[PDB]
Amino acid sequence: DFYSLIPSAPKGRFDGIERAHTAEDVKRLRGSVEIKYSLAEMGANRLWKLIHEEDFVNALGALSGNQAMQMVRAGLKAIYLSGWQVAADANTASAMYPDQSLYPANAGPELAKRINRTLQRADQIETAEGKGLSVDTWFAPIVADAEAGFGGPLDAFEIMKAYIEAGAAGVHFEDQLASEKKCGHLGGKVLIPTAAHIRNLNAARLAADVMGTPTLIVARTDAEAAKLLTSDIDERDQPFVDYEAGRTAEGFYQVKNGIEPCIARAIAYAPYCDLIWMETSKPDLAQARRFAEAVHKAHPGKLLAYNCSPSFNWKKNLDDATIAKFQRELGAMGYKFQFITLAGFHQLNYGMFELARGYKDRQMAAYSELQQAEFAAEADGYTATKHQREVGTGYFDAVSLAITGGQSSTTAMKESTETAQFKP
Amino acid sequence: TDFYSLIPSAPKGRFDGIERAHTAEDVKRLRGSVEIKYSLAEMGANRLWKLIHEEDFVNALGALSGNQAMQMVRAGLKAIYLSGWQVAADANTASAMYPDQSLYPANAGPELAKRINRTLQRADQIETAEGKGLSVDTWFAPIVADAEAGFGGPLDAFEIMKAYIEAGAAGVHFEDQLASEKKCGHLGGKVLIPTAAHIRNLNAARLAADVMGTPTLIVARTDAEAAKLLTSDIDERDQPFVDYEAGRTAEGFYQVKNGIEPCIARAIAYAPYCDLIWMETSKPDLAQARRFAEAVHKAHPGKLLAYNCSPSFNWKKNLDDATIAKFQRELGAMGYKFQFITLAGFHQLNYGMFELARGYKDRQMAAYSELQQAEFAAEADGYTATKHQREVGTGYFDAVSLAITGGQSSTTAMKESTETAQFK
Amino acid sequence: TDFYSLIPSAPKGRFDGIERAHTAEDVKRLRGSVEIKYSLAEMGANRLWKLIHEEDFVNALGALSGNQAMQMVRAGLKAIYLSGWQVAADANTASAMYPDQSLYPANAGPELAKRINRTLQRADQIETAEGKGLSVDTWFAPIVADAEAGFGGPLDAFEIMKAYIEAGAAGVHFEDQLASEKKCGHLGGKVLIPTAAHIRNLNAARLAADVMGTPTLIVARTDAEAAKLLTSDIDERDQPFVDYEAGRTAEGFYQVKNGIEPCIARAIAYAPYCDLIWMETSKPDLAQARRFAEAVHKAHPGKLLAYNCSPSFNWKKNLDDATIAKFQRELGAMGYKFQFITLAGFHQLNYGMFELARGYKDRQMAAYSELQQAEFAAEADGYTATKHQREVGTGYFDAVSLAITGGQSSTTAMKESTETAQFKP
Amino acid sequence: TDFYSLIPSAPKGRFDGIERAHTAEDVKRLRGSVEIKYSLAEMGANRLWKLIHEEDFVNALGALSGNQAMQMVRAGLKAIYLSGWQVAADANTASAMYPDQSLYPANAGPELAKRINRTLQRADQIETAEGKGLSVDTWFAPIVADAEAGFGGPLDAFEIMKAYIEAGAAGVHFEDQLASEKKCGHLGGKVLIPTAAHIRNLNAARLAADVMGTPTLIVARTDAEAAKLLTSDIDERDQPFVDYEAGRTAEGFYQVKNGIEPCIARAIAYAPYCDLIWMETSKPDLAQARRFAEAVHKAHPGKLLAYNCSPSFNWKKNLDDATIAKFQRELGAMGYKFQFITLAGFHQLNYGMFELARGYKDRQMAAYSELQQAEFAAEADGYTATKHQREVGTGYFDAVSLAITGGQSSTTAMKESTETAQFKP
Ligand SMILES: */C=C(/CC(=O)O)C(=O)O
Ligand SMILES: */C=C(/CC(=O)O)C(=O)O
Ligand SMILES: */C=C(/CC(=O)O)C(=O)O
Ligand SMILES: */C=C(/CC(=O)O)C(=O)O
Ligand SMILES: [Mg+2]
Ligand SMILES: [Mg+2]
Ligand SMILES: [Mg+2]
Ligand SMILES: [Mg+2]
Repeated sequence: DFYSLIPSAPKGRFDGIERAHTAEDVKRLRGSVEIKYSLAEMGANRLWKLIHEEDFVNALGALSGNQAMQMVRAGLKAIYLSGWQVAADANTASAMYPDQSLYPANAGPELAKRINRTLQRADQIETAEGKGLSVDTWFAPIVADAEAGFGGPLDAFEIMKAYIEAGAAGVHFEDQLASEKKCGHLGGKVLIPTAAHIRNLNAARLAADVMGTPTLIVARTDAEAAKLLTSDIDERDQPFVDYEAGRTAEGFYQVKNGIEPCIARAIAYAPYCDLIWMETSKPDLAQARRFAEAVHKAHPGKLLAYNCSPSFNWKKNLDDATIAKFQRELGAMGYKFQFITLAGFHQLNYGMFELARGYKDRQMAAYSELQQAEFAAEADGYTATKHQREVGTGYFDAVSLAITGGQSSTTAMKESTETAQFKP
Repeated sequence: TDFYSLIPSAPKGRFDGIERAHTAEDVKRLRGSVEIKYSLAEMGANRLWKLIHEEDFVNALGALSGNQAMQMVRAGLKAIYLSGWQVAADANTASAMYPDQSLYPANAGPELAKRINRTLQRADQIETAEGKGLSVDTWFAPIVADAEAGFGGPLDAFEIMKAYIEAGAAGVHFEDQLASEKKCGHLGGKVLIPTAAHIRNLNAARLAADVMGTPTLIVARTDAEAAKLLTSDIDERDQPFVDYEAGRTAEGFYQVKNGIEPCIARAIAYAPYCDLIWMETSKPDLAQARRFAEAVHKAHPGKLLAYNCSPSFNWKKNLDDATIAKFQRELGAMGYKFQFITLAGFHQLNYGMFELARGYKDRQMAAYSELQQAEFAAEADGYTATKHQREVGTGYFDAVSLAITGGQSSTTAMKESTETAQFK
Repeated sequence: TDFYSLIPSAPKGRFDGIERAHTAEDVKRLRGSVEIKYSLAEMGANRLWKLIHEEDFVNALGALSGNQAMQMVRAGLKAIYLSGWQVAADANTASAMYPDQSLYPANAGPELAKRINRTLQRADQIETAEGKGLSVDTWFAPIVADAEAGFGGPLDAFEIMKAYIEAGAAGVHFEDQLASEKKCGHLGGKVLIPTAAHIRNLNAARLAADVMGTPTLIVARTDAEAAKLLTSDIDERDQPFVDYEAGRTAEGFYQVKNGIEPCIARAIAYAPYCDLIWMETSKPDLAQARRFAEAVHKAHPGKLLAYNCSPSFNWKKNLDDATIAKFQRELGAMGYKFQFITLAGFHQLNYGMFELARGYKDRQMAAYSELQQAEFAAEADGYTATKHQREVGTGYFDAVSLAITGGQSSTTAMKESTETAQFKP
Repeated sequence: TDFYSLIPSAPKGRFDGIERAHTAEDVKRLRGSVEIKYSLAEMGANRLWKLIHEEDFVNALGALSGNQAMQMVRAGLKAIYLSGWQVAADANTASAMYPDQSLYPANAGPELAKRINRTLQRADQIETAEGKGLSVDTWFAPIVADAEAGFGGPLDAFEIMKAYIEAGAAGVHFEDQLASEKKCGHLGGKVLIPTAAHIRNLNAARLAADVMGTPTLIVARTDAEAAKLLTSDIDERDQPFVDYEAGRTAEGFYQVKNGIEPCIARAIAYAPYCDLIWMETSKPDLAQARRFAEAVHKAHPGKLLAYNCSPSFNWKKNLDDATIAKFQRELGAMGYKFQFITLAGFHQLNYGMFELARGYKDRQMAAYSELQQAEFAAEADGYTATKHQREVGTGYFDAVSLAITGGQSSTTAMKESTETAQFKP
């Protein structure tokens, strides 16, 4: 069966999960040798534990390894990897793009590798200091964006494998047309048929199976706002097609949007994913409850995911008490993975704009204020004021000393200004 | 033929007082047979040259991403600093976190310079397409970039200089450390190379700029204020600082008397082979900065200087508020025309995300809404990234799509976006 | 109102007969506020334009590495072909071996074009420093490169076009396949997009060249000879070929009647929006090539055409030796002015190393010495890489070192090399 | 106390005779808190360890691409060599052509090792999915890879070792040259580092493997046969070879008496800290190879040695045909159990494409059809790449598509391909 093919999968991991392929297909397609993907195994099993043990798992979108390291240091238990942020400031074309699948398909997995490598160094630093870790683990699970798979089922298969090699714990795929892909909160989205998205989800599961990892799959539907559909071939989509409207010049069908096609698609996708996610136009607890209840009528207890999107104007949509309870209330509905997709972008850009403005106005006064804020945050667990230790200078000092039997004349920390000027 | 005919964009006087070990005919022999233009490198170098002569001083912050650089320019800063320390920490081509020891691959700095220029390019495209003029003097603020110790010998310095020119950097700095033992200026264990050996690296950088045909600026850095080791006493200019009583180390290094005296001697020896001179210092000391400038200007009147306002200093520990507030202005009057906070982008990024993540853990969406409200508040001072879809170019690419389709595209993004509906 | 003023290096008449969906004011609006030069793209596009109008025909081989391209130029070929199939096989930015289905990341083709131009650049630097003139007309032979199906929609085609221009490509080809189901021209299971949709891709590529300011050539390819599937019948130009009795597939694809007739129709529709037209074919057939050329020229007299001399054909199975020998010459006379063997680099690389490895297993150094002697024997025909230290620039970087050091370096490489000692004539 | 528990896949006796500067507690302190497996590195190192103790000798060729490595394995070679010279020439992460002087970025060699393993993985997937067993003993032939002079100091050697292990290399070689003046072994101007300094690099590499938990092989290389310069005389083991009367060069280098004697002394000093020892030589000379082996074996009986069968030698100028034919066999009996032609991939690629391009210029499709017919004729000896669609995995991805769709995909590629139609047996 499939548990034999995925040895690290915990008991019950695939309860309720259907597959288009067989276990014999997996053995036929996985090659003749066992290659381990340790960070993917550990991350997927830790993510599986967390979303079932916590009241909910909340995360922020990280655009760099350092951002992810501070998220874990502050006590967050998972990391979100946003394709929007990859497009904006962290992709393999070295360009700034809007969120339209314009960057090359390897960019997401390359960012996941960067994040895991930073977490790996943070763990090496603390392990070498010999006083225990300052966190439960540095290897918080990464839930990562595979957009619409960058093409067809074989493209979804490849990006899933790439994320697994990079050490991602879960990967999400959405029912948009890859050639017209959009941020969930932009106009002009085009859906693919329900069956076509199920093929991408099955492609992602086959990839995890042939890699031997229990990687989580998140199915996302964009049907709340999308008014276009590539094809009406699937009888499940036809009730929503406005036939009197005719097709667009591109050949797209026009559909009725809203929660109703999201519920239908979510229920159809449920056997083929581990969590379900519906993009929404507004942060709306009542709408979130309606979606959860409808999904759970067909699929009791199904795990759900919710994008707490910065594309919403929060204090305009909601009062303060609702903002404060929002994630707790979603958690009780069954949204066990909640994430702020663009948080890293907004933090990075705001923080540097304000520092640069203060620097232009007051020069070193502005920077000393940041440094003093850093000092004040050390009581709350912040450590990066001592930047030489933070990036591993002490760790590599210890590597050098082990190589040289203690005798190297060129170690870094002893006579550093960090040691001299940042003493506790 | 002289060097001005080989570098067509060089302004009058660009090379006054500059000496070269090679000839103009060497440059013709070594540059290939076809003219290749490096437009951004030309523009940046000439803008940097004008700025450092006309401004009281040019101050910059170290940027670790294109978005950080974009906000620096938007806030009104006139130049961008590219720190090799930050490349090592969070932005290199080995996708690892490193201490500042030249551990990452030699292409990483130039790759980051290219990312920065690409983000600025898109920022300029967005505003140009909107048709209301630029909100900045120029988006292409000159980049002064870190080439460390050249990543080997003179040929390696030659190659990294060319790579930075291709990436569009305006100025590049090289230091007199041993590449195999390179350190951050404020770490211990630095090893100097002979004065003559660093002059070879600087000549290699100048030959690279000459054969690329660009008036790229060269900054010569000396680490002799703190370095206590030297690879070889072969150069008679270094022998007066060698502690021959101490004998050599187990690795064969000579021990040297460090401090401002060997910095002054090396700076005066380097001066004809660079455009700015930089001495790393252990403390932010205006009296020491004045003594260095006065000594250099005795031998080379009017020589432009650079100064590292390093986060490796504990600023309030060394200086009172009045001295911090006047620090850069007083340095500028001494001749320090380029001043930069090397690790500013690292500290801003890590502090900001630690504090957001900590608040998010404790209070979930209340913490994010506080950030969003701060962003809205900053718009009166020029911040724009709250509208993140515009910021990354969604409106620009909407305009591209409309030009392609003669106006008939059914799938543009901004019109029905939540940004348009919720961020007025 | 003039595009020539937006493209300073375009020669007189470059855009005769070329239509654009966008205006010159659109270009000015979308190109940013500063002029960035793309010198190798300018030089290559203009050299390619001259070549295809002055030579009887320009033939090329698919190069999968800079070294392959260098030897092509050294041997006297005037252009270089960059194959996406070979990128997928052995030279892509996912570091994987892929079949030809647009599975690799969209930057891989431009990155290979940059590698090729960098190798040619070093070859030119070596000979320029030696001071005895070049051994070729130019090292910077124009590169015609594969943008497959644009890797998505028109904006993706726009982006890969810009990337190829930055990398210094001279011409770029785009095909009317669905990128999510893209195939090699000679595989089954190809899915066409509507005629109008491919015209949008071609216009996006022209807009990219325009905003970059370069007269880069655009090649339009149709896969309609063999493709039996089509995403949508929305375009009335495609409806005459839709098999409505067969119905749609489970994916919703329309089934179409493939062959020469839809190729001719699509080619004539694409012609105002490209510089060369190319139809993939199932066999190397001179008669079919003439029929396609004649039909296109009935609508667009003198239109430049391109032809894939594909290794996916079994050549001696299809043709006798006399027809093989005259094949490219006859095509050139019909108007096929750019002809290319797509997978030549793959077959040369894999055949050559299989045979060397087999001989090495059998006979060890005897097999390698046979290669080295063959290299020596080819020097009379212009081969130089036997002296591999010179070939990769060791002498050039010696000259760099000597200019840096005033002539007095203890660590120059060539003087005491075994190359200088053992490879003298 | 024990290193075998830290390296779980290490076979019994793997570290016999091996000394370490560091302790087992150092490894535990420096390796992080989680077990990460490096499966290809384990399998390759253990297979290479087996091969060099069971074969008469293991011979290899330098591969510059995954496709080259795939054909080496298909032809029956049992290991793959990865040359930094070839990385510099045509396969590095700066996308430039370089002479062999450590000019490219330090990640380039490991990136090529990853490419090679990925191609081999696809080859194995193809044959596994076809269900008829493999056509080779294994597709995962061990890779022995070039780490040059470590790209800096001991910490740089530590990092490049880890990168090769992540990429799945089986063994890695490090040489006693100054990284800032690094040369190909057969160029002039080499500069040695002190004996103690190279031992520190070797120890850094072993610490890297220890913390990664892999039994990766380490090859120590000495360049003292031709190097006439030395950075420092601080090590008393080097002082007997320093020409003190000559003084230091202008750069501060000591001048040394080169030849076999400093190679023997350095090799004997390096032996506890590596698994194989390699001395670069100026000529392919069996007598010098025997003198070196006999002297190393007087101090370290049974020590395994490596030998570069370099294309930088003019083989027929140095040696008669009989000596060429027995060369590797004779070296094997002396203890040279890993033998490799460093630049074989460069010479095969460049010679093959020059001769193809020359014939194409002269005779167009006749030249290519000759290659294709040669390919057909090589199929009886096991060549398969004439069917290029199968070779790169098109049939494998067809099977993936059919598994995803339960047999229903309309867009599979092989059934109606020209390969199936025109390349039938
Ligand atoms: C752009 C979306 C996120 C996504 O991944 O679609 C948003 O606005 O949060
Ligand atoms: C590490 C230095 C900067 C540098 O580039 O050396 C510092 O502490 O500012
Ligand atoms: C795979 C084709 C080439 C192409 O680019 O489609 C062939 O067989 O030549
Ligand atoms: C350049 C050498 C090989 C090496 O790796 O040094 C040769 O000529 O074989
Ligand atoms: Mg996304
Ligand atoms: Mg630095
Ligand atoms: Mg192709
Ligand atoms: Mg080498």
